[PDB]
Amino acid sequence: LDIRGLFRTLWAGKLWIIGMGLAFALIALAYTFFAR
Amino acid sequence: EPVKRDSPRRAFLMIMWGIVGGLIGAGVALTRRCSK
Amino acid sequence: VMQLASWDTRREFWLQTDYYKQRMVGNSKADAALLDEMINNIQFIPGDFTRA
Repeated sequence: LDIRGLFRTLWAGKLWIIGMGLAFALIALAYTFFAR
Repeated sequence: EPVKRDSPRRAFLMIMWGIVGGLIGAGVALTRRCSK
Repeated sequence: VMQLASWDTRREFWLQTDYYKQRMVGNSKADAALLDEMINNIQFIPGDFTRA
């Protein structure tokens, strides 16, 4: 495996990760307002 | 009288959902790099 | 020994001390949270006669 390659692969796509990580985290906080 | 609520204790959900979101975003970015 | 470790005894003690009364801000919800923290500041550890 190429860890030096892997970090460079994820370096360019960091925007895609951070665009939807916060959204997936935000998927909750409404079920919390809908539960007991 | 209790002082704090037991469930759904938002903080744990926030943390774990965000962790899963970061992991899946990194995986999707890695797949997209090979998809382009 | 029973009275030392009782949750009730620790609650009545703090309510009559000047240490706790000067720390009350005047909000009903805040005081209850503060009081519950003080109850956990006293710990009782039972001993063993086998190990002296």
